[PDB]
Amino acid sequence: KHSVTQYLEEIPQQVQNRLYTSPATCLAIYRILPPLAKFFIMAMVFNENEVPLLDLDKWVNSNGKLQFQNAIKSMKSLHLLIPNKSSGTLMINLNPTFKISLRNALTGGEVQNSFGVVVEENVVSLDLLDEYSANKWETILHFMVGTPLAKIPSEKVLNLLKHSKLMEEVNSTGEFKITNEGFQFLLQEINSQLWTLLLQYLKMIETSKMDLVDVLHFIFMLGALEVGKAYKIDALSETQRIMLQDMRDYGLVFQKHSNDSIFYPTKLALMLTSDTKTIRGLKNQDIPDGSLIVETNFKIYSYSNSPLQIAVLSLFVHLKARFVNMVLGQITRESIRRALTNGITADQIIAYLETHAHPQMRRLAEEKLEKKLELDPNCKEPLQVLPPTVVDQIRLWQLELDRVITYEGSLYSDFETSQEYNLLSKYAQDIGVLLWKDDKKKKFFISKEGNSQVLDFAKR
Amino acid sequence: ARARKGALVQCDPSIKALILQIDAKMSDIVLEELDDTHLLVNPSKVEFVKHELNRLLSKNIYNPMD
Amino acid sequence: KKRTAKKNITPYQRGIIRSLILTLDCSEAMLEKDLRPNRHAMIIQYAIDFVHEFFDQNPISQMGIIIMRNGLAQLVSQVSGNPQDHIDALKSIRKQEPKGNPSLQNALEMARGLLLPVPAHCTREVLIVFGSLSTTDPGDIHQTIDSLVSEKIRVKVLGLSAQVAICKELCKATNYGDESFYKILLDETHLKELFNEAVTPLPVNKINKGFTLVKMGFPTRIFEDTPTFCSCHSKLVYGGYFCPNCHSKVCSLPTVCPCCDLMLILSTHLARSYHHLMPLKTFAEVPTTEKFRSEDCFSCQSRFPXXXXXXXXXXXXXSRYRCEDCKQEFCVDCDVFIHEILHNCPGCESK
Amino acid sequence: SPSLLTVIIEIAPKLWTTFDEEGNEKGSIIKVLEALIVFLNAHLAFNSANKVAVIAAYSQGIKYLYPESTSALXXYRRFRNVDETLVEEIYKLFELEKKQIEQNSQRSTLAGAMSAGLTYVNRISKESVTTSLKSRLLVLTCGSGSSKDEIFQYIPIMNCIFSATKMKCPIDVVKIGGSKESTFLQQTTDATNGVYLHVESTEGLIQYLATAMFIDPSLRPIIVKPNHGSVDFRTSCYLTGRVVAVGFICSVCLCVLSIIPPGNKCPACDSQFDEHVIAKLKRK
Ligand SMILES: [Zn+2]
Ligand SMILES: [Zn+2]
Ligand SMILES: [Zn+2]
Ligand SMILES: [Zn+2]
Ligand SMILES: [Zn+2]
Repeated sequence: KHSVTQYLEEIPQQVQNRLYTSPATCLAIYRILPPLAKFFIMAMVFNENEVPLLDLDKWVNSNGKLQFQNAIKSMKSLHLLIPNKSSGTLMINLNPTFKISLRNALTGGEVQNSFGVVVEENVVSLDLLDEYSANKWETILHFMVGTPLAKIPSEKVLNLLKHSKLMEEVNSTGEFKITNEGFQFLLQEINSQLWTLLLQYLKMIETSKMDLVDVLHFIFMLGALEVGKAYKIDALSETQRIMLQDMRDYGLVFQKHSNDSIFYPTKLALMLTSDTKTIRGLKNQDIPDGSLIVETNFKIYSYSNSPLQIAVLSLFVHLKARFVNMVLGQITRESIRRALTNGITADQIIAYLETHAHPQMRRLAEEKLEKKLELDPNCKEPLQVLPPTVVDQIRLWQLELDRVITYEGSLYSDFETSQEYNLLSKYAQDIGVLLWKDDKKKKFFISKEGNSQVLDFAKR
Repeated sequence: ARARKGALVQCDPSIKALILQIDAKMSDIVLEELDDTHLLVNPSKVEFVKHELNRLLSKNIYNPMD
Repeated sequence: KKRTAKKNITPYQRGIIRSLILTLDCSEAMLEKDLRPNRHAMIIQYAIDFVHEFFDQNPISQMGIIIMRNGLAQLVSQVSGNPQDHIDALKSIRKQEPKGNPSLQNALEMARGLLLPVPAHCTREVLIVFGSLSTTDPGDIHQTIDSLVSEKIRVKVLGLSAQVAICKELCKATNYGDESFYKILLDETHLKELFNEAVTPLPVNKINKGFTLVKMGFPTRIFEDTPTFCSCHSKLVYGGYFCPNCHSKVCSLPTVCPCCDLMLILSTHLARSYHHLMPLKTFAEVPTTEKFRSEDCFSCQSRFPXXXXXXXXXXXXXSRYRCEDCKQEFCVDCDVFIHEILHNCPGCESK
Repeated sequence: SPSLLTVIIEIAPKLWTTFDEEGNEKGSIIKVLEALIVFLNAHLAFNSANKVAVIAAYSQGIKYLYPESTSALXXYRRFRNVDETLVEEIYKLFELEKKQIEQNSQRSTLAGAMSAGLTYVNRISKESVTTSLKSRLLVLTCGSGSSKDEIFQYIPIMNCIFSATKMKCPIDVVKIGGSKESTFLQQTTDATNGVYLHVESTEGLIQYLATAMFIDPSLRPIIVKPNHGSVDFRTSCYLTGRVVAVGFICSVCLCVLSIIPPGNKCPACDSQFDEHVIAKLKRK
């Protein structure tokens, strides 16, 4: 996961300060914070006094302080705070530009971004601008990866996606296929697709006529909620409205007809911001309108089959005939290598198969899952959850494509005292960050977690 | 606390022994090796060795499976 | 079409301070595939549940466990107020497997002498889990039946989906000649309720007996952690309590003092019995049409109550469970959960 | 995992009058209300749509305020409506304020109020079986007069705890008025593993709100800030009214008394007690 939040912090301070100016932007970014960052930052919003880290170092009780160490590295990344190496301690205070920027919005703020949209008769119906918007997303979804009908008109997105090469298709031959990114795009359920899209919109439209901060207000104007009346009319900058028009063009904005009206608050914009229920000519049966067959029996058996929905499945299994109910096929360890023929590992498929086609595997996945979590300490025999026989069937299917091993971390040396090593030996076993180690070398290639927990046990 | 880090790749030296001169053939961006089971690369250029890692492995092998 | 007790004759003396040592069978009978793993393993699964719940609903009681293997009975847990020792015992017993046959009389007498140190106030009772159709008795059972009833220890047992007349007689014989205590199972949930009804105290009509007052005190928590030191176990305790009389640093335990031997309790266990002592009458389901009350729940906000002349949907019923004393309604989900968990009738609570 | 903050706030005009009476009338619980609402909005703004509920207990009844059972039939545009809808309830309850409202001072419907919301919460918990919320409630007390320590309602209070402990939910409580440090609340919030504080009336407590009530929902990774000790030397001798530390239970009645009882027929149940047991007790 590219973790757009990492890009969010990636932007420098002044542009963050440029984004810190808008309380609505200050507001939206808050929900990204962990509850540590969420609650604790709220405190310094009010008591106007920089607090040295020693108080906060003292605030957290036993295990959970690593999140503070996670938090401090996190907040430095987006520079929401201002560290002060004043008195040998770390005299931490907020970045009020954001801190006081949101502080106004806390008690009925004057954040024009929050008030840019006009509350009016939000006449956008359930199916209206959602069925089309979902159909737009579905239509481009079929077109982008390659569906029976490619009705997606996002040429600029296609130019951006083709230029970004995220859709691994031969643009010279006009191919629009799911490459490593495109197949990885299948991994992104709802937001993830929009995230790379949001990144693609950011990456594509980010240099020429950027005005991103102004667009960001429009972005978070879309990100905030449904515009209702006067949205496009009033709350729309040149980039913001154009981006809103661009966002409205892609269906992610369910703008009213004629492209000139108040903001039509389609569900699409909220959903990527939501991370919640992902539910979207005149007939539509769901969720089980699309379904397939995947179980411990290792076979495909469909009684629903939605051509775009089943188009995803057929890329890693041979298909014989799309029945009225069925997509006739049988999964084989070679069949999954059809994805590996593209190089797509059946690794996203692990969760995906437990996620997708479940409309036809509600009973089977539930019989697989069997709620075997509370009984796990008591009963030690799991019921194929998640299917290890399939995993075994999957794992040795990869035997065709072999010979890769590497690991992430950092080189660690200059270690002298074994007591602490022995102390950390169990303490690392207590904290469980061990990819691999060896006392023969006292050297390992892992993250920086072990030092910080040793740092803040009894020091100050 | 100064760290002599690098783009560590841990494996057996077998195809790495190939990779050594092969790196010198592919301009050798695998920089540092404290011990034989290790390879450190240049972050802007890590994957180019791993490019032909596929290419050399697939050029003619092609899985005949008679 | 209702399955309810006509009335609940609770109002008075029940089995509150209890000394129950339930006896299990560990035989080839419990090995058979009557339940999905088997009888025993599912039973051990089932039996585990009641232990804490017994200590939950009746923390004022003490309990040990005895099994019966290969024509011999074996105690497997000490009569104690802590679930954990009992709880951890079953884990080994879970990994242990039933064998041979049960010896009823061995359990009869091993438990019989086991309950001898029990005080009068602590009510002696035994429950049996039996799977076979015959016993293994070293002597006259009726003599032991005579001995037990002479000890004035009523007993309820639950055999499998069958009947044993002497066991039917025994539950009769133990319980003042009143046979309502040889109920047997026919289903696992029907078995589950057996646990559910077991936690309840046992009022029927207690003969006018010597009733004893009780004196004790509350414990006082220890605060320091670094001062870790224990006396009831000669350990180091990073936090404990203090006896009201002996004033000993005692770990967290609602049990009796270990020095001057007095019960230590704060408040919680006491009021557990209270709602048991004086429960409520079931919230009467008010009629579909003869009620004509507010179209909402009372404890909760369930605006839907029927279906309003919707053919049979409204003629079905009206979720209008109304407590009689408060004369206030309640949705079935609310009302059942009320009587399930917290009696506390807000309509009766409000006055 | 979001949270369900369900404020169970007493509304006694005498307590509100006491809130004006204690200290001065330099701002009533309206100032407290002013602090609450913006602080209340922080809850939903904190977590991913963490819901709430509001119920108040007047001297002769109780009622939901936020939940808004079917009656008709800015800040993200959600706080505006929810609070304003709630705003009307209190002003509707402002209409619900007259001598009859001032009459039933003998009755205390708060006892039912504390219990009643939990069922609704459990009912909410029941319907919210999917995506279980790590919830916790809040209760507030305007330190009132004419009743130093109401005890008739204390017995049901104990019952709520066992359910509440079973319900697995901490509770925050703050007393605002005369410094009658309610051991009940001191015990109860400690029993329910919460917090009790006796703050003053006219202080601006949003910082107190936002700080002292930002702990329970799901995290609890921080050193707790409990009030003074939570000793459990329990209720007074019911016959005497004086606290007993060496417990003295009458019988199955469980009457809590001192060394007082005559050995027969405690003043909580008509049960003559064994003289021989009393004589054995009198052996000291
Ligand atoms: Zn101890
Ligand atoms: Zn003692
Ligand atoms: Zn209800
Ligand atoms: Zn009632
Ligand atoms: Zn009594």
